[PDB]
Amino acid sequence: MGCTYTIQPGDTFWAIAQRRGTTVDVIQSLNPGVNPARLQVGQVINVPC
Repeated sequence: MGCTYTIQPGDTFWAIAQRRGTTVDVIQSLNPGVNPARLQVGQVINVPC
């Protein structure tokens, strides 16, 4: 099912968006139940492929 990514130390939706070639609003839409200010290292999120 699409692609997944594990939150690493220092990650933010902005930084993840930039690596994946997208925007924060798309990362949020793929992870609608995730608070971007409450990430934990080791959490698994959905990302574009």
